[PDB]
Amino acid sequence: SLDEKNSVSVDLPGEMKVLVSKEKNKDGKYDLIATVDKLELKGTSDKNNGSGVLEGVKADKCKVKLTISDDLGQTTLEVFKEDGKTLVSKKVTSKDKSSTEEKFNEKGEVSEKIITRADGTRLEYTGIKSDGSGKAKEVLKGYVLEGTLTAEKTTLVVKEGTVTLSKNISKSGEVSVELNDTDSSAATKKTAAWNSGTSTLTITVNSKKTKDLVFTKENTITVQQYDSNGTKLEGSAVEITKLDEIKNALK
Amino acid sequence: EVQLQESGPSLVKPSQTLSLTCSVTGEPITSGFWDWIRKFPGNKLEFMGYIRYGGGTYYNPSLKSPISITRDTSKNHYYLQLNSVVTEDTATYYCARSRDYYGSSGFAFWGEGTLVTVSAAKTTPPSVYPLAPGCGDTTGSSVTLGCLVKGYFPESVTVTWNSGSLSSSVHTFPALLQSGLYTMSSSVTVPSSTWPSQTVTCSVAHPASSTTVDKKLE
Amino acid sequence: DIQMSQSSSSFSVSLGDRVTITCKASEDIYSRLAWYQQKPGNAPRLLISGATSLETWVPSRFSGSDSGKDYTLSITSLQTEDVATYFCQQYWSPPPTFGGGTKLEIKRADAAPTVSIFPPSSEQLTSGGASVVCFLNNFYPKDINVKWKIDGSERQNGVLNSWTDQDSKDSTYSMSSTLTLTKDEYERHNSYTCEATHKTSTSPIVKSFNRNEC
Repeated sequence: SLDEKNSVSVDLPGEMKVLVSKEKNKDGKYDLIATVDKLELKGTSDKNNGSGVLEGVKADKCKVKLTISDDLGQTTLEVFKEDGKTLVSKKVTSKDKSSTEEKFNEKGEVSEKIITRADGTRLEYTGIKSDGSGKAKEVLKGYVLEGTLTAEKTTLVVKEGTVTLSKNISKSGEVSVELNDTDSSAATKKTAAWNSGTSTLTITVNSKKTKDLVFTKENTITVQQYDSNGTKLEGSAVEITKLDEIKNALK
Repeated sequence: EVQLQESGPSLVKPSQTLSLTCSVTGEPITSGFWDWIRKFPGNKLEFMGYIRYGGGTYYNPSLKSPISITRDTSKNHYYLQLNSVVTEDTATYYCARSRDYYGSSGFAFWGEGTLVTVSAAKTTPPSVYPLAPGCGDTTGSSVTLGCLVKGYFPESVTVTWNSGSLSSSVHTFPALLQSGLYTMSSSVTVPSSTWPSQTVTCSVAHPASSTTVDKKLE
Repeated sequence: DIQMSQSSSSFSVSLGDRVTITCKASEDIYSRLAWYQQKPGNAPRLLISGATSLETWVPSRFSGSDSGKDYTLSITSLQTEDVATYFCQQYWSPPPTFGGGTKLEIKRADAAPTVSIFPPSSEQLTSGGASVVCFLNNFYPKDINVKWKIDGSERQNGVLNSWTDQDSKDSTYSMSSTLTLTKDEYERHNSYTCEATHKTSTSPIVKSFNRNEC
């Protein structure tokens, strides 16, 4: 690496660091060094903030490239095959802890994708086929929701008895929730209405509103019951912590 | 893109506490460095401090009086507080975001700034007097009129003109302190064919005393 | 605290001429220097980072240099839009410190002032005061003089003169001169005159009015 006397250490997204030389090199560019996964990457830049491109080659000949954004707000770490073009892996990390980590296949096509939100919640995609479809999972605090993915959107599903709950997330991040019950008895059959404006799903049974399921901006779900006659909410909303609790809300 | 806006009183008495707010839009203050910088009357700039990730802070150790910086991530507002201010704390306060998200860098995005005067002097509204030609000749092609705004204290008044002509030339003369009070003036030049004929009025606002006085010319 | 020094508080440059502004740090800052442009009524604007790296909004005429004894900001061809105050600032070691600022004025053709005299208003006289004003508009160069004469004799006391900032468009200056007396003293005389002395002439531009004309 570089000498403390000869360089400034700068922190970066994803717990990374880069050493920027104090002086410009013989070409009038600052030197850049960063060790990533035991491999030292090198680059130079006309600027001295730590932004630029660094590169290195693994023992297996794979080319590694790290791009540090101009304001140090993002890093892109790519590992290519020895041809330096076919992607093997790619991870973009933001200063806010969010990131997108993509695994590619033998032909350089993303086969898997992991999207980490700043709050730590994840959206994991695998078995990604050529037509944009694949398997999906949403990793939340306390529980995991599972579903599928298609070019249009991701759909996580939760079933309990004859009731199926589906949470849709489009590419734009738009969320919508819906519920369907195959129950025949009109006295026990669940029905629901979605209010996008408030991100809440109101369940009804036997002509009475029973519960409001709120899907928060903080990627949590809360439940609150309506009074005995089903007209107004009672008490306070309680946050879901376990998958079983969602199912209990669907019973 | 981020927008920063400082808010706070234009007058605070010595020994008292100065509190300012920076309302940020277009980006959450949860990432980056959010600073407070002040501009002294002699046109001198001074870094005061910043708040960053997780509410961590740093304060200029050379400051005459100690300060504190806090934030409300819910409101996306951060604040500045300085206790027991002295007359030397008189300045234009600016909030700004550092250029980069890590390391040491310059201040890239700034608010417009708020002038804060620290003085024991009483807030005094201005006396606005109309300046209309005094001579024995009728004007030629155009005419110059004005408005004297005299003896007010907390700085910053705003003179707005209203004339018939859709084209005019306005000059706002910088306020100057004499014997503890401010005096300033403003002038407007309009086509002679539009003044005595079409009304010209100056509107003077002095926020510090919640006053606004309109003076019609002639 | 590292002391940043800008030895020149202000310069006057000609349109299209080359300009160089100097900045010195009390100790080695290794080009971890920023430059700002500040125009009247606006917040400073980050112009250069790392001593030589321009920000994207900056026109190509601007540049910064490392290769000298100290630091400099240069403009190859000064445009009217460049009239502003420039500040250097170090961020090598805490706390960040700023230079004192170097103000730029643009030169232009000499222009004699348009002068106007104004008697005290009825509203002020009512309150017992008496202020006579003289506007000296759109002139250049900046240096100018106003002499107040009451019934032919000069008056030095009770004067407030305020110059405007250089006009962002025509680059001229204006000045307001107010002579305040008490209504009592004012009514003790008839002729009130202000003489404007400027480079554009040997004979002062003189304006006046007689207090008994109304």
